[PDB]
Amino acid sequence: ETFEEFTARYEKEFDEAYDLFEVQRVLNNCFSYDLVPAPAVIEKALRAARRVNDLPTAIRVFEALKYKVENEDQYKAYLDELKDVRQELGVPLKEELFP
Amino acid sequence: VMDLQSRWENMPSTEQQDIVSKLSERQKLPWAQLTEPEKQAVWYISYGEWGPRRPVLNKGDSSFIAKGVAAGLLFSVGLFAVVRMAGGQDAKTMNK
Amino acid sequence: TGLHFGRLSLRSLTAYAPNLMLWGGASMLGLFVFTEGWPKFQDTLYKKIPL
Amino acid sequence: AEVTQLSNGIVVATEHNPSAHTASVGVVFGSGAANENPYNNGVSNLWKNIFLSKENSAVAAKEGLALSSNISRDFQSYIVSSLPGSTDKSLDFLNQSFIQQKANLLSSSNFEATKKSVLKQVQDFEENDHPNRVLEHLHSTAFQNTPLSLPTRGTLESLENLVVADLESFANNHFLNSNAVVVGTGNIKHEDLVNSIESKNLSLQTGTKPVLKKKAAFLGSEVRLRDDTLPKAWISLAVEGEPVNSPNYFVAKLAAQIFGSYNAFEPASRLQGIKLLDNIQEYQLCDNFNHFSLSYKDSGLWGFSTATRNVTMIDDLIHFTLKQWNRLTISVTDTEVERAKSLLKLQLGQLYESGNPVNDANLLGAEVLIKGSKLSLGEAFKKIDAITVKDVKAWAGKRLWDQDIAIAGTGQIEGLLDYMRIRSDMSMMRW
Repeated sequence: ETFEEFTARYEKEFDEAYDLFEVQRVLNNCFSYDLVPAPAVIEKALRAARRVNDLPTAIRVFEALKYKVENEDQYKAYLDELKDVRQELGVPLKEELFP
Repeated sequence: VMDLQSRWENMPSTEQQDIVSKLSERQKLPWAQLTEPEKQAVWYISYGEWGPRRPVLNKGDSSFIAKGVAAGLLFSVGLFAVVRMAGGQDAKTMNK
Repeated sequence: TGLHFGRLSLRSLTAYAPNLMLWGGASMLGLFVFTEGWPKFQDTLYKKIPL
Repeated sequence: AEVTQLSNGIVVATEHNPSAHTASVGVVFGSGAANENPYNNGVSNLWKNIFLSKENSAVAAKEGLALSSNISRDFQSYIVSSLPGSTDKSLDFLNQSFIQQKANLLSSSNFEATKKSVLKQVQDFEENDHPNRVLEHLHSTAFQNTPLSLPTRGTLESLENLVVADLESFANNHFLNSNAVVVGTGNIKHEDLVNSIESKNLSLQTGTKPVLKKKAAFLGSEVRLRDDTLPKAWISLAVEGEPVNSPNYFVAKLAAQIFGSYNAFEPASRLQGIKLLDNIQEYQLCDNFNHFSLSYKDSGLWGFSTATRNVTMIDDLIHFTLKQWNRLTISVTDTEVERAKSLLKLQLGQLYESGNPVNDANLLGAEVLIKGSKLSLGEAFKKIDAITVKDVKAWAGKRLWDQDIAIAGTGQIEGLLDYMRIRSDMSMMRW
């Protein structure tokens, strides 16, 4: 219900990924609540994206937080911490990609 | 070997390919040696716009909607004008 | 194996003549346009329902 | 003569000519240039030239076997000619060339040398062969954004992107069982070819070539490749023709035959029985023209290509040619129809019954791929004899009288006017 028990409970439910649509469904519903996601939740999200053998959902989580990030300042802060996380990940921005 | 070959590098240009499923089978997993002109391909193929995520109104259609509304309204008002305007009150002077 | 010609062929004349009757008809329709308002032709020109 | 046909998944169709001295045996695939997306374009040309590569032709020439190939819009072919005692050798060579292996043909050095050679040939075609590149742009603009627009030769910008993976992907999607017809023409018997195929295995693949999403549709347009540094003005101009398996196939060809072909420098070509020549020979409007009735699987083209040096009177050339085309709808005579019957019997019997077995193999392979069996020439002559003047007038009213045209031109085509006067000249305003 609060911030921290949310983070703990759905990271525990989130390391039960094992699959494509399972990790994508738990990403959907754990993203669609009434709180911004914790950075630890998105680190487990990128690690589960490495586990489930799929790259474009690791792009999709970033445009999802680009919508939900509610300002530009938290967006640049997430760009910083998620930037050196990308350097240890290998995932591109859409703005770096131009489809 | 093991990487794609610019067979069709503009994936948002066509999904007119018959067997797209071979191109989806083609995909791999070494993670960031993916040759970004076909790392566009996995995002577009898995997340593009056809079937699901097709907009309700296409770009051409919205102008057709407003045009058809105005044309139907004009045909209604013109039909009202050319059905009947005849035999009313006595005269404007009588109202005066 | 000859033909009746005067630089115009008899085959060509019978090929164009079912169109030339329609040309005469369209020219008569043209006269019927440009000759109303002339009261001498209106003894003939209003019969069915232009009156 | 007689054409037989049998099946086991492959299709074996022959023409036993016992009077000939050679025997062509080869496979004719049902894919062509019209089965490529515009990014792997020219992969059929590159398969043609790795099959005709130097190592492969040397191994062929050790046994006395000459190779041949052909890339069309609809059909590819890979024909191996030999003496009539070496049909088993030709079949075993074709087996070893395609079926048994492809990696030795697709080595690195052979592929790079062949890609260099085809890039040279496509550039040489692009900047030196003018009437054929006019006809290729005529196909590229009559059928645009549609797979029948792609040139058989390929483009320089696409062909320098092909690697071996695209060659193998096209091979896996198009060199298949049901897609192919193995053809033997010349001095071989049908039973010998069938027993020799069943003696081997010769199974190409599982089958099912990909189906094109978009069908061919004609689109009236123009393209103008104006190059003022050329001595002539080449120009093709065509309407939507008749595809194969149409009832108006021979009528479209006879309509092309009525106005024939012409060469202004040959003396016997200036005396033909065409009424266009009386208008065209006075001020020397063109050097040559030919009327073509091209027929593909989905659509077709009917029109004429020409070349001229009288670059200030191109519009008069187009004008008199199109008024002669308008004579088909209104007032084509009986003698012109009889003359076109005799000339089309002549050129059709020269085409189907020439002495060269590889051309017979290409034609028979194309025809039994498209329509399942080869129409022999006697029934073709009966169908030509059945055409009357009313059939030609009905066809011209359906396809010629006030229909959209497609124009392609290069050279000094400034004398060629706008699209609209050429379009409006398709109907006479006097009929």
